[PDB]
Amino acid sequence: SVGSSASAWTDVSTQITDVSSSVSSISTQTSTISRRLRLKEMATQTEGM
Amino acid sequence: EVFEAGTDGRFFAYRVETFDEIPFDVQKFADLVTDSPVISAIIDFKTLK
Amino acid sequence: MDVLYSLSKTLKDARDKIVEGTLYSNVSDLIQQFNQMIITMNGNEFQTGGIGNLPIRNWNFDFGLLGTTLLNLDANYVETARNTIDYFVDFVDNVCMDEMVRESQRNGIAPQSDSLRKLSGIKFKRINFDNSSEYIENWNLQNRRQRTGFTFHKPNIFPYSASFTLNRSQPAHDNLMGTMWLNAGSEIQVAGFDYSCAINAPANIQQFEHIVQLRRVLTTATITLLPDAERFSFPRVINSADGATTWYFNPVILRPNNVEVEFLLNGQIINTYQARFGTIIARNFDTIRLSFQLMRPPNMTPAVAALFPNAQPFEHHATVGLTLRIESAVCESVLADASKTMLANVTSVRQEYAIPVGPVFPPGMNWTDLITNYSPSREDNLQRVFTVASIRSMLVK
Amino acid sequence: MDVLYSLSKTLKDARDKIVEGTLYSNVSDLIQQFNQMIITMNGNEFQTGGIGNLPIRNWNFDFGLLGTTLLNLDANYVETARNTIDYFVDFVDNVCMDEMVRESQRNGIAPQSDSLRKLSGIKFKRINFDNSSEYIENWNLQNRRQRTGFTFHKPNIFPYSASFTLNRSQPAHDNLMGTMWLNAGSEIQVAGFDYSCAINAPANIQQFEHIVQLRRVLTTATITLLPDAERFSFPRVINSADGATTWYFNPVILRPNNVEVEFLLNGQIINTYQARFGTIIARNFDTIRLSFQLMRPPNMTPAVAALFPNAQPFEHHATVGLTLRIESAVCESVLADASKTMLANVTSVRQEYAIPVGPVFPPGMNWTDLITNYSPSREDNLQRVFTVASIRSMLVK
Amino acid sequence: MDVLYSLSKTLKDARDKIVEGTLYSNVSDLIQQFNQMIITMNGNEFQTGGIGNLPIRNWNFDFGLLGTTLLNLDANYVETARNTIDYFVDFVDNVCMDEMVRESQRNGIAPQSDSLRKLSGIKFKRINFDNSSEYIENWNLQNRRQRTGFTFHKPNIFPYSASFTLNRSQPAHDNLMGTMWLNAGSEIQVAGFDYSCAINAPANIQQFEHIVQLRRVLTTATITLLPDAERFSFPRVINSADGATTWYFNPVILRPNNVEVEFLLNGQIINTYQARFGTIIARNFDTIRLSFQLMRPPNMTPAVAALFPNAQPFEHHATVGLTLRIESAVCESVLADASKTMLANVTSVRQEYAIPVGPVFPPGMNWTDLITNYSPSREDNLQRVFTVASIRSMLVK
Amino acid sequence: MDVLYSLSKTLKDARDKIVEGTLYSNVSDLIQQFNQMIITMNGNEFQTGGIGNLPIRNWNFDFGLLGTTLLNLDANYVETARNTIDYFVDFVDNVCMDEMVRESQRNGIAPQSDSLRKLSGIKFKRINFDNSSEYIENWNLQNRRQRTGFTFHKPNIFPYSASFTLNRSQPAHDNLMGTMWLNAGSEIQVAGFDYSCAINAPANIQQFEHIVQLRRVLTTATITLLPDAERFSFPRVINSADGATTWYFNPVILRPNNVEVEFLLNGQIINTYQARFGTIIARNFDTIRLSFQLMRPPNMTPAVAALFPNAQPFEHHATVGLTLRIESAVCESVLADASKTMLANVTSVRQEYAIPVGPVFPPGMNWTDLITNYSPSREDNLQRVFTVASIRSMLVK
Amino acid sequence: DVNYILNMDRNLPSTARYIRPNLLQDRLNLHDNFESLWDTITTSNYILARSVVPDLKELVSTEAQIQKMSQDLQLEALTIQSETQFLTGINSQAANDCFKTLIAAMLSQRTMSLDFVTTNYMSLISGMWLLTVVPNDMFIRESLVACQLAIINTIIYPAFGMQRMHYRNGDPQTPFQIAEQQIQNFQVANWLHFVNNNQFRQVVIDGVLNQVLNDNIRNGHVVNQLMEALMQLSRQQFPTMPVDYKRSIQRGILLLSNRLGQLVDLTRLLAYNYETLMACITMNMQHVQTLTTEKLQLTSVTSLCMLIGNATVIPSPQTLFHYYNVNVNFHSNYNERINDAVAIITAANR
Ligand SMILES: [Zn+2]
Repeated sequence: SVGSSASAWTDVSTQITDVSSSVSSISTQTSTISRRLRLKEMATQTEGM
Repeated sequence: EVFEAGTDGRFFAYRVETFDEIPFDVQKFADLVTDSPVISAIIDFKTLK
Repeated sequence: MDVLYSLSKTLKDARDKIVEGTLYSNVSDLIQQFNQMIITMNGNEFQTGGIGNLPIRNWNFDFGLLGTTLLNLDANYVETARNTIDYFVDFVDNVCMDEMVRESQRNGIAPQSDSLRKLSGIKFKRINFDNSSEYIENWNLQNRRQRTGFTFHKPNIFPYSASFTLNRSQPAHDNLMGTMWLNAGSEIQVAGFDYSCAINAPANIQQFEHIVQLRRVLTTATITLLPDAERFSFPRVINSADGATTWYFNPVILRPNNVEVEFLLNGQIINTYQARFGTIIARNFDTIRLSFQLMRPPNMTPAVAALFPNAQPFEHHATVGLTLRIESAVCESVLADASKTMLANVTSVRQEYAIPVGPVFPPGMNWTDLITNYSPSREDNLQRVFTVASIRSMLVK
Repeated sequence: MDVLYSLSKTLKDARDKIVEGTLYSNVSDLIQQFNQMIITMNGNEFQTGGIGNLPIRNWNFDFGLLGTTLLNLDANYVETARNTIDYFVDFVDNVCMDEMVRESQRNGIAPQSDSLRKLSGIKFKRINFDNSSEYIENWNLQNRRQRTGFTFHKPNIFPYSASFTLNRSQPAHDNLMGTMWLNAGSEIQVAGFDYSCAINAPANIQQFEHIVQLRRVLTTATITLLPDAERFSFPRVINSADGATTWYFNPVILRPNNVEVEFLLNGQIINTYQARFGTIIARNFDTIRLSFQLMRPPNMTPAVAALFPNAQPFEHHATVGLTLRIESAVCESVLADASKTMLANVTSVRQEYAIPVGPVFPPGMNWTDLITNYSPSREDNLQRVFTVASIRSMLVK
Repeated sequence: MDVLYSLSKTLKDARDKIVEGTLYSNVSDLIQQFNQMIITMNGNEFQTGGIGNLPIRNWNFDFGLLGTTLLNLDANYVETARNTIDYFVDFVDNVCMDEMVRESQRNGIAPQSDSLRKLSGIKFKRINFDNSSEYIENWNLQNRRQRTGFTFHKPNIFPYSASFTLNRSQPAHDNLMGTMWLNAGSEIQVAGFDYSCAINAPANIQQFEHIVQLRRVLTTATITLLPDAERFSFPRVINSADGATTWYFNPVILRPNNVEVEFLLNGQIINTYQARFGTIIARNFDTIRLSFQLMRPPNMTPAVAALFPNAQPFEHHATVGLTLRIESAVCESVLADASKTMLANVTSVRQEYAIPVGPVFPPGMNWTDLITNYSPSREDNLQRVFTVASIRSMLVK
Repeated sequence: MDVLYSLSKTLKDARDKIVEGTLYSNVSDLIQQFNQMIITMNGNEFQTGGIGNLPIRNWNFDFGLLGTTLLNLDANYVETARNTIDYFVDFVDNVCMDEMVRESQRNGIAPQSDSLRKLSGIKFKRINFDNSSEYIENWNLQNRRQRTGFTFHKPNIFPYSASFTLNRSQPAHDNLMGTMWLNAGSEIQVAGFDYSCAINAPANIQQFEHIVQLRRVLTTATITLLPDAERFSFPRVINSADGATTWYFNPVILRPNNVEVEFLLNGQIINTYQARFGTIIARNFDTIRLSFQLMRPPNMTPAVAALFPNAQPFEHHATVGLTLRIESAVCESVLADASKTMLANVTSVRQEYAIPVGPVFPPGMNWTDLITNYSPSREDNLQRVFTVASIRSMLVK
Repeated sequence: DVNYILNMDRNLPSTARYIRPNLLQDRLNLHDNFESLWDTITTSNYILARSVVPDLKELVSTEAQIQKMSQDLQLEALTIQSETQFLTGINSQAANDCFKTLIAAMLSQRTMSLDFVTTNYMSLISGMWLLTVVPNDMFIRESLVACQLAIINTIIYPAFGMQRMHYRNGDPQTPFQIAEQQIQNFQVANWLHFVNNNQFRQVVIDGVLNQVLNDNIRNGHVVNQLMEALMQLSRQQFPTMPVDYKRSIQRGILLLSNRLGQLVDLTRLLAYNYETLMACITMNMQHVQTLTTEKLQLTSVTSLCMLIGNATVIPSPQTLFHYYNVNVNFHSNYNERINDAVAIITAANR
């Protein structure tokens, strides 16, 4: 985990960032760590529109 | 500190007031994402600044 | 160095304020400064030249000081003065030129010539005076390790670059997709082409992007951004990337879609403009990124529909473009621009005297080569050399 | 305000004429002026900033005078001086910026900031001096209500406008007649097209006309007028007037016939030129009218005849055009141009400090929006703000 | 003449340094100069105007001097002064204009007007001072015979010329070879076309050449050279050389091969550049020669091969071109350029007052006509007239 | 800043030269300097800390002088002194640390902390002395804008980079050709591999090349160059370029053929070495280019012949390599190296006090990230911060 | 300094030899505590000065002026307190004293007071002269106190019609200055800031270490100050109280004005002299509030004023040297004994 410790959200994406390449580090995790949050975290808990 | 996971590409770090690009951390990011409330940034940096 | 400066403003404000007639009390403050000089000089010997086709003229000093009496100036007064000035003029010229050719890897920011090295001496400092000429003004502020700055109309920041990048190509070059551009001086023109008119592209939109990295940061830039790249709007036969053959470009122009210009500084967006054509301000940036798209027209009259078939051959090549021109900007480093004669002065003196290529500057002071590899040494030498050219132009044009 | 000015020319003519060496006598007249200042200031207290991301800073004054004693200047003299200057520089910067952000509808001409409002006070007027800086020069002459005037290279008088007008059209857009243009900055390009090549037109000639109304009168304009509009000489796919579809423009260029350019002032022709390409002078005008025609060639070689059939489809579209560029001109109102950094300075300071949109200026100080609705309030605020930017650039670039 | 100059710098440095609040001593040296004037003047009477629509106004002098005991100027002091200045301003204006219209073949380098002829008188010389205004600076240096020199941005050296030369043609104009160009201002665009794409040419290469002879030598020129002539890259219908018919030009652009630019001086090559695009320096030249070739592509993809058949009809016309722009340069003779208002000022004053065509200048001060036949008389008159315009612009814009 | 320096050398040369015994005469010159300090300080008040986990501490001054009386030093003298030193030590520590954490974009060169900003004040300058500490030595020379320079053992110029480039590959990855390398610190190891052992290559030789661009120029470099890259001489299973699978590398090593190392500066070869292994000198360069070849052995014993068949499968992969290590060099910019503790000191103080990531330095002061994007701001901040670390290490390790 | 001629006459064998003068500076800052001793130095340095300051010449016959004075003065016109404005006499002396006295004061970095005489308004006018020049900076706060208020009240304010509320100071900001903020006659108004701000520009380091608190080019010989001091006076002629008042007052003022053409000359004089003499002082000189004063009767002042003609005097060459020489020795002794002193004491310890 890019972060304190293992925790699906952060890490599971931090690692199995399968499918993507042609640029820089960060972006790739960020990205794969994005996939989760978004389309996922929403169907759960958050604010505003 | 607005940490913005610009999915696909990008990622910026502000200072909630007088906005300001500034070192973005895969780390500081890690956790603060994992277990805290997130926000579906309607408008993002680009439009904001 | 600063010494040098004075020598001139002395002569200019001299060959200017000393005319048959004027009232003395207009030059009282001046006259003085002048004499003061003669003194410090007299008793000194100099030598200039010795390189390439540059003559080696020798100089000595032994002059008298002017009268102080006379309400007004009589013709006779002038002529006896002008005669003394002309020796200094013909002098400085030779002094400038001699230090305007030598370059030094090490301290390309320090004096070179036997002529000038001697001036930086302390005993000469008693001559400094009125440093208001934009260039010297900045020479000082820098020597003190502070924030410099200059002014340029149509700066020359982009080394010449005219090329293309085929993102989709094949041997026949009958269905290409990519960009072609011209970066030169203060202007950028870039076109994105898609022979297929985004027929099989997601959302029938093809994305394009052009990034230009400046060798120096420009601040306070006033910029004209216009849609279309006229330079790439006509039929062309171009060499293939490998030089083995030639391809045909037959453009038809559409408006660039979702235009976004970003002026970045160290990777950060400082200014961003979405589809804003006309005059825009970019306040501090070292990179320009132009993103634009070709969107296949969702509705087409017959004449248009005929240009864009569902299958090859693709005979009309959809093209979208942008034109960006930096009208003016400020740079902390000296640069060539469309108004200042510095680069031309330095280049011209070196060419006229057949000065051999040195260790710092590219052959012929070639601008593209210089700005492409604008090392600290080249910049320090360029600034020294530009400042001297500006000192010279106060008297000799 | 004028007060402000001085503060700088004081410092410039200071950080310039004061250096390790020179004679007292060259600055005697200066030194004085300087001290005079310190006095008037000392005791007083100030405050700048407080808006947006702009820091708030307080300043106090309690400084020693200057040794009016010495003959020459010793290094030590300078350093003890430069230390005092640097506090004023860093001061003025903050003063300028603070008044370079505030706008005001009612009285958008007078001072805004707590910093400056205090300066217009009478007790400080004891500091004015040497107002030769082109901008202040005109600031005064306007107070006394007299004939002002500035100088501009490639002025920015035309708000961006890129469009067309179809005088004859039909759903298929296969036989159009009209004009298309680009007005931007100091340039105008306009093309007149007739798909039918005037086949059924009286005298086989189609008349075109393009009128551009300036928001401010330009005098003394040096203008380049050339035949042809390169921007509209290539194939295009354009959106229809209603945005419902796209039409095809496939130009073939002919020389514009009976070209007549009129520079009018209040409806009156001040200058008129008939088919004169190259450099022309327009001495006073608020409107430009370009009239030109497409005349069907009376004699055509086979290759030409083939482009222009007696019946549709019309596949080669006859086009005639003109290009007009205002190289330089004088305007009684401040404007952005291709050389001055004023607009960029004001826009840049506001952007850097995240200054909120105000009641006078369009978001981002957008030039097109500003010049399109150049109200008296916007002009008074712009002039105040441009004059301050120019005062600031004397010290800080 | 020089006299005249002073009169202004007097007023400028006056209407500028004389303001409510400056310490006397900041003008002590100035005040004097001023008074000195009033004296020399009072008594003598003048006549201005008396031509075309120019009014004949009579000026007379009767003024009281200026103060001496003031240690800071009060408001009252100014107003009583400004009142006196305004009579001189309104005067000079009328003086300038009156001598800015008269021309003379024989001696068109000296004063013409009754107003000025009287000034060159000896009893006035007592005024001359501070000759730092670039133009007067050069006016003097020329009276003594020496190296003059001015600075211009986008100089206006090329009289407008837009034409073509068919090196191979035939009645049908279906297989032409030649060049077409546009020389105007500081720019040259030239294209070489060969309808046959060098199919029967030796080495399958067609040579082209374009020579431009300047009417005056330019030194220190900073020049932009780019491949391609956009102006000649689009389809055109052109009139035949004899005006009897029209031909069709349907260009397809290829890169110019073996580009060689020579800047010659009196037939000698001073600078030569081989295929170098971007920024180049031409240090001293009176002629530019551009040589370039069209080389038939030795390898062609099908799409390209299809444009260039072995036999007529030749429907796609191979074209190569160059664009050259003189950004800045120095000339020993006055010229119009893209920044200075001199030409426009002179032309405007003459137009406003309906000044009749004279024996020296072409109707309307037409630039193309003037530079095409830039005789010594036209240059001497132009310089006199430009110098006066510059003196006037110090006070009246 | 320089101020700061003294404070220490004062204490060091103090806690060092002051002890139970010695003669006054050996410190006479010293004692003085010391007292001088106490004075300037006393009365003033300070404040350090306040950021992150850093404690806030206030300090006041009110201390007695020193007995400039005795012929020798008695124990008692010391203890009464050491007690005063210890307060300054514990002080400086807190001062350093407080300014060793703050960063700044605009002016990342000048002081930050309330503690130091107050020191640059003029009234304290009365303390500078003995600047022989290599770092401060260079801090000054840079202010005066002159040629600096530091000394490094195994410098840290190469950001970590470990990768490969397949010049010939296929899905099965059974016949690859390319290079793999490790650039890190002061070392480079690069291997060129050709699974086919140049069986079908021209002259049975495969060319390889590795280019490394330094972010800063290194001068005076002593370098070890050895054939072979041990790091790439063993069997590996590596991830494919796209990360979709893994390939097998089974090297067999041959001597690199036609080895050529070039140390270039701005594209120019400054030093070149052909097959010279051992110790070589590279005197000034910003780029290293290593070219080497794999030549198929023309004569092979059976055992060798068996490794290199005429047809696949290729099971033993021919590999040639080079190892280059920069033992020492000089750089005009501060860098981390294998001996100096500066980077570690700065990084350690920030980590210990939980200092938040700032706007200049990468998280954790990461060296690779820092050197990869070594901007002017990062360098100025790094130098300030390294110089402070060096001042601190004179007293606290 | 043009006015002075230089020339060499004797040669020098390579046998020539001298002994360094040794002129280190202060070394001992007595300027911040040993008042008692400064007073003693000042005094000394002062007398020294008078001994130098050239005596004046070509004055206007005492009798002549005072006589046209009575014609102008309208002395005995009701006013009870007669013959207090004419104890002015002995001017052929008073001026010489007032003159010398003024310089030394300055040079010697001394501070003084004023045998002031309230009634005698004239005596006051001239006071204004004094502040117009001598940097109040070196004038015990108090004597300036009396002076100004006496001017301020029994003058300007009422004859000018302004504050008929006559006035009331405490002890911080000065009656000569604050009066400004509250005055509407520019002319009057400039005097105020210039007078309140003319701080003897305590900043100089010439010919190698000679802090000799200097003075304005302005004053120097730009003089105008005077011209302005006059112009401001030229419009103080108006109502409020009895007639014999304005009449008498203004008439006196005029005598300053006419003479002003000459008063100028005064400025130049001092300007030079001080600016000259000074040159040859080795001892530095920090401005200090001496413990002792020096009485300066507006009597003499007033005399010098309207009583100086086209005279022109300066320091005799020989004179100047003699001056250098002294300070020199003295210095040498101070520095030397210092060394002699120290040496012993330190030895005394080990
Ligand atoms: Zn331009």
